[PDB]
Amino acid sequence: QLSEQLAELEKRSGGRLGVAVLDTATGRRIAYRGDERFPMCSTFKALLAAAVLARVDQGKERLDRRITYGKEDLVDYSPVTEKHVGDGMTVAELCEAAITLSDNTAANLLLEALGGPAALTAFLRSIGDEVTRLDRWEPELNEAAPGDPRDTTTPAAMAATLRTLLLGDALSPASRQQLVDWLVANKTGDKRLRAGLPADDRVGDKTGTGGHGTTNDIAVIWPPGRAPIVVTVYLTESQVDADARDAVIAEVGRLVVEAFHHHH
Repeated sequence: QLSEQLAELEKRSGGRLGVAVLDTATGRRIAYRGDERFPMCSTFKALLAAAVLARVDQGKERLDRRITYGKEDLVDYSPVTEKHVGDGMTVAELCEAAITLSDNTAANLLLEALGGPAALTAFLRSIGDEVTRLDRWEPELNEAAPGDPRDTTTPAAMAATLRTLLLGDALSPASRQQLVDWLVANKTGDKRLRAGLPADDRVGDKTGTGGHGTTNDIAVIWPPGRAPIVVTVYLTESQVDADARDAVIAEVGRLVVEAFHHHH
């Protein structure tokens, strides 16, 4: 029934909607266009931070390492990094900025430290994701052109990847907890999935926004006394404006909650 509801929601959006819901109590999932490719936009930054933490786990990186950069490195929408050109930022501060405020320069600096989009893709292949790929840097990766496989995931692949990073064994337990803490502290998602969820739910999420009417949100949700649920939402080619697209994702959140509380 949830699929039916999502198809109706997709129709009124004028675009293409992809959703996966993964219940970690059972490992079972529900998906709508779960195996279709969608542009990630900034949702990749959750994966970037995971790859950085994997390097920390391996003794190849430190969260307190200082990264220095100049004004020449700044790209558009860099609300945190534009303030620290003089003093630089630590790897941890960059991860925090990339995840919780979607800072673009922070993501590029971390990509540089990691070894680039191919290194991120290689990390994803190493944990079992054969689908997700990063190809470009900020801000170009947000093009979101239909039919372009660059910088894409699928809702199901992303949900499984979040599950193994945040709840599985891909990262050390300390690194897993750190990644959770960053996502739970996200500041950019109040009008998206979070807007459709009960107040007593603990939520970590990462948003994305791009060209071709693209609005995304990926989340892990901890309902009270319950195993967490992973929800990925990708909306692209949508004809409605940015605020309306936010409301589409909020409605996915509401529909998912309804499905888990009334056996849909």
